[PDB]
Amino acid sequence: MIQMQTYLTIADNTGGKVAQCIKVLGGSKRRYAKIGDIITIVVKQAIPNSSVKKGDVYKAVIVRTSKEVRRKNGTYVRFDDNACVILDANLSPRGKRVFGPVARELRDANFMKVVSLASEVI
Amino acid sequence: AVPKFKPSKSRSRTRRSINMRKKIPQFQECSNCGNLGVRHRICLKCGYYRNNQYLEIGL
Amino acid sequence: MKTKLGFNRLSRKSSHRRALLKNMVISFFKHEKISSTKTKLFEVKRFAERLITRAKVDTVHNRRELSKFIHDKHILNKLFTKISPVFRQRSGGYTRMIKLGKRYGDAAEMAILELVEKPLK
Amino acid sequence: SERKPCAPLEIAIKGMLPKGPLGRNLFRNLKVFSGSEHTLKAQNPIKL
Amino acid sequence: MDLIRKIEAQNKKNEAFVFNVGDTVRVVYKIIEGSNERLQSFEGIVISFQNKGIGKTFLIRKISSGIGVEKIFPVYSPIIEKVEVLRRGKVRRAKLYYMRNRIGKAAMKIKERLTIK
Amino acid sequence: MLGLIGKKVGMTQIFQKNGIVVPVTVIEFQPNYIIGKKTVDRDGYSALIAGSVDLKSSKVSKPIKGQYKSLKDIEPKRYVIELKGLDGYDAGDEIKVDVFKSVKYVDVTGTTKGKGFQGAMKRHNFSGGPSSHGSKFHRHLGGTGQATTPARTFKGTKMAGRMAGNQQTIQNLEVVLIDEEKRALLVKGAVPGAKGSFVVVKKSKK
Amino acid sequence: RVGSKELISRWGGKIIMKSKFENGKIKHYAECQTSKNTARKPRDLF
RNA sequence: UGAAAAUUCUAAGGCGCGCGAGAGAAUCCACGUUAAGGAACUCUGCAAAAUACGUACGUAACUUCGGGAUAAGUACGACCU
RNA sequence: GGACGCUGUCUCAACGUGGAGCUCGGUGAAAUUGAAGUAUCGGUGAAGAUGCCGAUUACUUGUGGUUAGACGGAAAGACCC
RNA sequence: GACGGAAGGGUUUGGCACCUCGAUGUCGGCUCAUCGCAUCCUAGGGCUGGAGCAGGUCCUAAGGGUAUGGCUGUUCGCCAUUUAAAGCGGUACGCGAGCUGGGUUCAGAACGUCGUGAGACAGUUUGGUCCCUAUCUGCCACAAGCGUUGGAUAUUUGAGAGGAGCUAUCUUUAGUACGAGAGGACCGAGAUGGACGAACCUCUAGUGUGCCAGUUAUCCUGCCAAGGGUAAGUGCUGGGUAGCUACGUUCGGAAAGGAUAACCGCUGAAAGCAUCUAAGUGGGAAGCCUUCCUCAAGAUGAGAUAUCCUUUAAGGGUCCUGGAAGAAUACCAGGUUGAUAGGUUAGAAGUGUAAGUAUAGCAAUAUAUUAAGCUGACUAAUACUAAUUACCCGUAUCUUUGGCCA
Ligand SMILES: [Zn+2]
Repeated sequence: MIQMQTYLTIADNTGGKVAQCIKVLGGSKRRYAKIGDIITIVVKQAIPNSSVKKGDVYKAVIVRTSKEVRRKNGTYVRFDDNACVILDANLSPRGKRVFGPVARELRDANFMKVVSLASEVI
Repeated sequence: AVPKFKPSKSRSRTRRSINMRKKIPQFQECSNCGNLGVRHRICLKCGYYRNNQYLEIGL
Repeated sequence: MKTKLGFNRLSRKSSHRRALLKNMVISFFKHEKISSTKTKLFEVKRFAERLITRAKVDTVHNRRELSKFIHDKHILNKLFTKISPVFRQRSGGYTRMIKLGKRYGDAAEMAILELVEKPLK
Repeated sequence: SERKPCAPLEIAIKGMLPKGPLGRNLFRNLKVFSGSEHTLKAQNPIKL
Repeated sequence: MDLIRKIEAQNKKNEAFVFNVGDTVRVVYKIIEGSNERLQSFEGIVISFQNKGIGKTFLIRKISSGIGVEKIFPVYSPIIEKVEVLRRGKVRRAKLYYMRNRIGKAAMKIKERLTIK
Repeated sequence: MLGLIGKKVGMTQIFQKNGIVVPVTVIEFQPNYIIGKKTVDRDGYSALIAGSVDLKSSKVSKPIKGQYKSLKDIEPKRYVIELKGLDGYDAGDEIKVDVFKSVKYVDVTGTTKGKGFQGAMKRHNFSGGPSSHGSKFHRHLGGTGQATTPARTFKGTKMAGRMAGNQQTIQNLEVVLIDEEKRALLVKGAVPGAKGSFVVVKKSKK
Repeated sequence: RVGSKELISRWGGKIIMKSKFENGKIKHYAECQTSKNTARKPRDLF
C-alpha cells in the first residue's frame, strides 16, 4: 500500500538508498501501489559519487511492502519495510544486484529478471 | 426559525388533538377479587396475581 | 445499529453499573424479596441466578471467587449455606420477577423479584 | 399508440374537457375501447 | 449440530499438524508457477494461531538478510506438505507480536522448554 | 425459470484440489412443493406456485388452510413464491436441489440486512468536512440546492433516512458445490440477508 | 506471462467467429466446432 | 508517595450538585483506540500526537565572556540477595 | 521560511465511551405572528410569485430528520448620498 | 482566409438607476450538486495536399467519465508528474438560518507617498467575536385513519418511477495489409487491471469501557496469603469472540431486438438524362425505446385469481416474551397444544496455566498436580422461571339492464 510521499528502501546497487514515491502509475485516481506495480520516485538519499544523484526522478518497481496482500492459495506475505528497485526505459532493472528478499508476485507481474537477481523469493 | 404567520385554529387543533392522545391500558378482571386490573400486572387492590400473594396492601 | 448485546447498561457508566448490580444483589439475598424498576431487576436476576449456580458446590476456591462479587461476608455465608441447598436440584430459574404497574410520579415500570423457594431459616 | 392504443384519444378528450372536479367527473363518464367491441352490453347503448 | 461444520468436516481431508506458539518450525509446502510445482520451505517462529473452524491460520516470522518477513498459512491447506518442529519453546502470551519490536539477536529467539528427565 | 426457496446458513471457505481457496456461502434447502398453477387463459399468465417450510398447525388461518384442501399430504407452507413461465411440474410435485446440477451460475434474491435510521455519510458515501482547522462541520449534508432558482429542493436529493431492508438480487454467482444428501448448495460469494433469512435461488439469466 | 490461454470451449471444441448476414444485419457470433452450439460471445462457451 | 502545600489514594469531617425512568436511530459537543502511508490536510503542523523525572556521560556556531545550555545526543532505573 | 521526530491534519473513514438528542411521567418558555381548505413548471407583473395566466402533479392527518425558499428571524444599514 | 458585410449568445469590461438601505451578507476554499451543448475523452461519420501510424477540418451525439501535488487568500495562471480526457458555461459570478474567514470592508500599530496639520491612499505589512431550538412550502424516511361498493387472508399482472450505462494495458489475428526504409493497422477475439457502485464477514485488517492476564500508587476486606474500590467518560500496558466496518471477499457495467440522428443506399420521377425521395423500400451510434436491478393498484383508471366467513363469523388489533427488525411506530417470530426470552447443560472460541497443596531455593521465584482456572455478546439442547382460567374492533343498502336457471 505505497502511496504518494511514501519512503522506500532502494534495494539494488545503483547507489540510492532511500526513494520517495511521487506518483502511482496506471490509473486516473489510482491511489495505492502493490507488489509488482510501477511508480515514479524521486531519490532522497544516495551513496556518494554514484551514478544516481539525489533529486533525480526515475521509475521503480515495488519489491517489498509492509502490508500483506492476499494470494490465490490463501497465504499472505508481509515484509518489514517497503522497498523498490529502479528501472531504466525498457522497464528492466537498471542495477546489477538486488539486496534482501522479494515477494513472488514479481513472478506474475513478469519481472523474472528481478526475481532471479533477488536472494530469496517469498 | 420563527413562525412566519400565526397558524389557523384548524391546524393548531388538529396537531393538538393528534399529539395529546393517550391510549387506554388493557384490562383483565382479577381471579380473586373481581377488580379490573391491568393485564399482566399484580392486582393493586388484593395483591394476588395468578393465585399468588406478592404484596401486602396497606391503607 | 446496536451492538453489545447482553446488557441494559442500566443508563450508567460501567463502574457505576457494576456497583449497582453488586448492591442490588446483596440486598436481594438479604431480604428474599425486593421491588424495583423492571430493567434493574431483570439484570439483577441474570446475575443472581449465575451466583447461585456457582455457589451450588461449597469449596474454598468457589467461596473466594464469590467474594470477588459479594463483599458482604454475612451474605456470602448465607448464600453458600442457606440458599443454594434448596436449589441443589433445580436445573435453573431460581428467581421470579413479576410486574407491578406504572409507578406514580415518573411512570416507571415497577416489579417484584423474589426466590421461588425460600431458604433455610 | 403501440404501447397504449387508447392513449391518444383519451389524452385529447381530457384536454378538451373542462377543468376541475366536474371536468374530472365527466372524464370518469367515458369509456374507450381499442377494438370494435365493448363490455357494456347490459346498457343497450344508443348507436351514433 | 451445524450443516456448516458438517461441510467443513467433509472438506478437511488434511489434518492439522501438532505444534504450538513459540516453537521454531520448518514448513514445507507446494508452489505453482504457471504449470509447474516446486517445494518451498520456511523456517521461523510460530507467533500466532487464529480463527474458528476451517479458516484457522497460523503466522510464522523469520529474519532474512536483515529484513523481517512474516507469512500467514491456512492450517488445513492442501499445499502444506510437512511441518517439523526444530525447537519447542516456552512462552506466556498467546500472541507474540512483541517480536516485531525486538531488535537484533533478541528479535528472533524464544527460550525453550526443557522437558524434565 | 427454475427457482428454490432456501435458507442462508452462513459462509465458509473450501480448498480446491490444487490449493486455491474459494469463499462460499452455504444455502440449505427445505423441501419445496408445487402448490398450484397459474394459467394464461384463467389468470392471465403462466407460472408455478412454489412453497416451502411448514407452519405450526395452531397458526394457520382458514384461508391458508383451504388453499391446500385438494393437495394430499402437503401441509401449509410459510414461504410461497411464483416461478414465471415454468413447465415440467404440476400440483403436488416436489423439486429436488439437483435441478441446479447442470447449471454454472445462479441468481439469489433476498432481503438485505437492515441498518436503521442511517446518516448521509454512511448511506451515500458523502464525504464530510474537516475535523480540525476550526471546522464546525463534520458529517452533515453540506449544501442541498441552489440559491433562488429553483427556490426548492429537487425531488430525489439524497439525505438521511432508513438504510437497507429492500429486496435485492445478486447476479452470476458461480456454483461451487451441490450436496444432495444434506440438501445444500455452495455458491461463491456473498448473498443478501442475515443468517437464517430465506432466499430464492434461480437459474442465472446469462 | 501466464501461458496464453488456448481459446477453447467448455466442450473441448475450438471457438471461431463467424459473421452471419440477415436482412441488412451483419451479425458476429461464436461457434463451437465440436457441439455446433451457436452463441454470440465466447464468454458463453467457456 | 515525593525535593515539595506538585501528582494519585485516603483518615477526621462534610457531601452525592432539588426532575426522573426507559431506550440506545441519525445527528451535535467532548474523549479512547487503529491496518498501510506520515503534513499528501490546510491561509498556517491550527488541533492532536510526541518530548517530560532522577542520576551519570557528553555539549557547537556565535558572544557584550555573563551566556548560548536542560544546547544537541545517549545510557541506567523493577524485585531478591 | 526550512528540517528532524511525532501523529486520524489528510488518503478514508471505522468502532467504542460520557452528556444531549428519541419514548413515557411531572414542571414548562422564547423570539415570531394581517389572517392560511400555503403544490410544481413555463410565463406575466414594482423587472426573482404558495396567492395572477396556461398546463402538469398531488388521498386525509402526524412523527423523526434536512435547511432550498417564504427576498426567513434579530438590530427605523454602520457602507453611500 | 486578409479588406469589408450580416447576426446570435447575455459569460467579460461598461451603459441605465426599475425592485430592495425600519438590512437582498461581499471574494475564494470545503461539502453537496443539478442543468445547457458552443464536445475534453469514449461512440458514429463526410472530406483531406488521408500510403500506414498519427493527425487536420466539418457534421451527428450530453449515456458515463473528466487527476494528484508545488507557488499564491486567490478564481485564474505557470510548473512537476500522471491520465482514454484533465471540457466550456448557467444556476443571487450555484451553495455562510450547511462549514471555514486566508482575502476584502471597523476600531491597534508600522513603512512609503500626499497634507503646515487633524488625517488621507482600488499602496503595503501585522493583529482582529461569522448569531438563531424550523411554523409553512420543499425534500429524505416512517406511521395513524379511511377509501378501493359484502368483509378478510396469501400469491401476483403491471401503468408509472428510480438506480445503473466509464475505460485502459498486454497477448493472438500479424511484424501480415500498407510502405524506399523507418515505422506500422482497420475489423474481430482473449487475459489481467484502474475508477465507481452494491452486497457480505470465509479470509486479511480495525474497533471491541463484555471478558482474561501482567503491573504501578494508595485505601479497604482484621492480619499472612488471596482479592476488591480509585487514578474523568477503562490507572497504564499485552491480547481478544460476537456485532459493526474496509484496508478485505464476491459480484455488477452486458448479449440480443425495435425505431432513429449525421451519413451511405437501392429502385426512380417532377426535369426523356441525372437524382437517396416526390409513391415506395433499406442499412446506420456509448443517444431514444425494450432488456438488467429496485419501488409500485391512493394507477380513486383504486386491477386479476385462489381460499375462508354469512349476524359479529372469517380475520385483525391491544397486552405480554422477543428478534434476523427498530427513534416512537411498523414489519417478523412466539404466547402453556409453547423453545420467544432469561436461566441451566454442552459445544464452536477468548485469555494462557487459577486457588489450594507438595517439592526445590536464604529469598525474589521456579516445577508438579494442569491444554488449569476464569470468561463464554454466538450454536444446539433441557419448560426450571417468565409469555394467563383475556379484553376490544369486525359481514350483500337500494335502483336499472343483460345472460343462465325456475
Ligand atoms: Zn385482585
